[PDB]
This record gives sequence, C-alpha cells and structure tokens, in this order.
Amino acid sequence: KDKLNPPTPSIYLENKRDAFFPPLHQFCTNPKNPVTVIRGLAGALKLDLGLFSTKTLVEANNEHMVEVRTQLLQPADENWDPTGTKKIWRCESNRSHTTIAKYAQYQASSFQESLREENEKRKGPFKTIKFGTNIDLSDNKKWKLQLHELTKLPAFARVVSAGNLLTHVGHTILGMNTVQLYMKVPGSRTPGHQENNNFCSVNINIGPGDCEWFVVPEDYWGVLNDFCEKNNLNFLMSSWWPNLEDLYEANVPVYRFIQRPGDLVWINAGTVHWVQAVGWCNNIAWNVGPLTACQYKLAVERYEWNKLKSVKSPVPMVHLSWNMARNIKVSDPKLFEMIKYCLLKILKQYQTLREALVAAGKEVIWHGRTNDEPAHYCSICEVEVFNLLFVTNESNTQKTYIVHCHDCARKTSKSLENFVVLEQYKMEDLIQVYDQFTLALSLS
Ligand SMILES: O=C(O)/C=C/C(=O)O
Ligand SMILES: [Mn+2]
Ligand SMILES: [Zn+2]
Repeated sequence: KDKLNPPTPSIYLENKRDAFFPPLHQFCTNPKNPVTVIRGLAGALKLDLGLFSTKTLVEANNEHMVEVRTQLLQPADENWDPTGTKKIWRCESNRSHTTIAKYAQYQASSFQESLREENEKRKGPFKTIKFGTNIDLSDNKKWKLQLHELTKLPAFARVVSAGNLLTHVGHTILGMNTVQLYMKVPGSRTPGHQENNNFCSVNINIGPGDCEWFVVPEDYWGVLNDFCEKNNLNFLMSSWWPNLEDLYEANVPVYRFIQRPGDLVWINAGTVHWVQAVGWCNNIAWNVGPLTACQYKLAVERYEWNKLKSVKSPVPMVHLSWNMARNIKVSDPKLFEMIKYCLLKILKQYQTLREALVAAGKEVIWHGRTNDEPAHYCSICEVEVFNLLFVTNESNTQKTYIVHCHDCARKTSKSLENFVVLEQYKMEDLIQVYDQFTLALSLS
C-alpha cells in the first residue's frame, strides 16, 4: 500500500515570522501528525549552529563525558546478524565512555580516512563504528552560550517555557528538561524507542551531514512491542532496529525522511522512531510536554505501563499532576477531566493507606518538605512514592531519609516495625488543592 509509505508532515520556514506563526505550533501538537519536520528552522531564526560544532565543543569543555555506543556500520535501512545471513531486530550496541576531545579526534580522523578510501578507487562482514551519544549539556556555567542560543526558538519548542509540562515538574529531569548532545559518524544509530513517558521531543541537526529518520505512529506501538517479544527483546530496554519488511508485512505505516542541518524534527507524543547518521554531524535534543489531553494521557499510560515492566519513569507523574493542579489554569475540558480523575485516585489511595496505618497503631510522622524538592522514588523498586514515605528507623535517626514504598517496606518488615512513616503533605492541604482545581474558561 502507498499508505504504508505516507508523506512526511513537513513545513519549510523562510523567516522569523514563519517560525512564530501560531499555526506552526498547532500543527506539531496535533495528534494526527506523528512527526513534523520543520525545514529551514535554524536559517529562519538565524540560529548559530556553529555554537554546537565539534570544534567549538572541544574548545568549551574538552574533558566532558561522552557515552560511546560501539556499533556495526549497516547498509541503508537494514540490520543483519553479524554473519550476514539474515535480517534481525537485535542491534550490536556496546557501551563505554570517552571525552568530547577524544571523540572529536575520532570523528575527524573518520572523515579524513573515508576521503582517502574514496581516492583509493576500486551480507557483510561489517565494520565497527563509534557513536557519541547522550552528552549532558545541563550545566549553564559550562554551556552558557549554547543554551542561550536555544532561547531564540519559538516558545513551544524551547527547553523551558510556561506552557511546557516538564517546566512545571519543578526540578531537573536530566536529558528531558535539559539538552542532550549527539556527535556522529556515518551509520551512527539511535535504535527504536519511544520517549521517556511518551513526552514529545525536539531534535536539531547541527550538520554538516544529514540524518535519516524512521517514524511509526503511536497507535501502532503494540505491534512493535509484539515483534520485540517474539524476537526475545525488551521493547523498552533492548537495542533493536526494525525490519522494514516485517513492518510492511504487518501493515504498519512507516514515515521515512531526511533531516538536514538546521532542520528541526518534532516527535509527537508516543511516536516510535529510530535514526541513523548519513554523514558526519552533530545533533541536539530534548523533550517538551504540550498541555494537551493527548500528551497527558499518553504520559500517564506509559507511567503505568512502566510499573508493570519494572522500569523506572523519569517523569514523576504524581508529583507533576499536583503541580499542574496547584499552578496551571486548565481550560480544555478533556484534559481537565483527566487530571481531576488522577488526583481523585491518588487522594483515595493515600487516604486508604493512611487509615490502614492509623488503624494498625502505626504513627504517621509530620515531615513536611523543602520547596523545589524533587519527587521521591523507592530505593528498591524505583516506583514513585508520593507523600507517605517509608524510612527505616536507622535512616530516620541518621537523617538520611532513604525512601521506600509501602510494599517494599512491608516485604522487608512484616508489621513495619523497622520503619517510620513520614508525611510530606497534610491531607487538608491536598483536599484543598483538589477542591480548588476547577475548569478555567477560555474562548480559544
Ligand atoms: O540520534 C539522534 O540524533 C537522535 C535520536 C532521537 O532524538 O531520538
Ligand atoms: Mn528520541
Ligand atoms: Zn518499592
């Protein structure tokens, strides 16, 4: 089917007006567009991509950490087993560390070397390549000029903005409300994945080479999950590179396109994607959470799905929901009904637990909270723990406050005799927030 090769939702910007045009924003966050390619963005805005060139990065922080993925240089859009016998989903992607300076040396000498091969004139076996990924650009002191340049983007695509859910989390979520950098050679692959908790993502290619993108709409993610399971792979945790022939056979539509230097790629919520470098280039990326019913729903879904799969959620959706209710006027009836629903559920579960504890003679200790204090996760199972924290007698005394969830505390200490129950919010206070959370009127 031609419908299994859909056209790419694309927008070409000429100038700043195009970039700040409100219908651009609405196009990207529209659930019907799994991905939007904003062509000419950097030129439209006069973004200095040079601030992110390898030469500049080395000059700025040459000993900065780089996660190295060592991969096979695979042909086109395929992934073969090392023997070259058949196409498989699993990717070879071994991990190590290096520095910007050392990777830069490899990036440059890789290019020089292929120039020489091209002048040598005239199934694998496949060559090995290294991909510099997930470089952490959160530190404003080390990256002042780089991060400042990205404030020139229209508000909806910025790392920080009043309409960004990840800004309302109220604390750093590394790589999500901070910028990540990628340094590449041809064939460098970001394997198949959805974003953390299905949040939208922004990716800008720095150049000078191209990247090639593969995108599958969110509502087909279960088909891919089955493929992973049938091929002995964890959809969330394993490295996999889809066989396009498998997908076509399974009637899954695949968006395919080229991202050129200065092109911004908008990945909508839950959109499945994988990427390979075509030439030598850098990319930068981060997440954004638009205030839409769709984004909140998909984020909640992945949050719950992550519990079943024993995988940590980088976004604390309980902490976030209360912050939204405290601080955001919500005018979309659907989104409002979703948040209200979640808060009511949280509240009921918390009240239920609290009265189990009180009825069993367990003391609830008032503990309160520092402001801008992150959400807490269970030190054992890594589930988010909200409000009632379970801390051992010893950690309490030592004031190290090492957090456990209720189930993990119980599993260790049958009657919780080894724990204290710390409470970060009065119930009256949470009831108030919930009762004052009502639908704001907007005519938009
Ligand atoms: O490899 C990259 O540049 C990006 C991957 C992603 O944004 O998902
Ligand atoms: Mn991604
Ligand atoms: Zn736990």
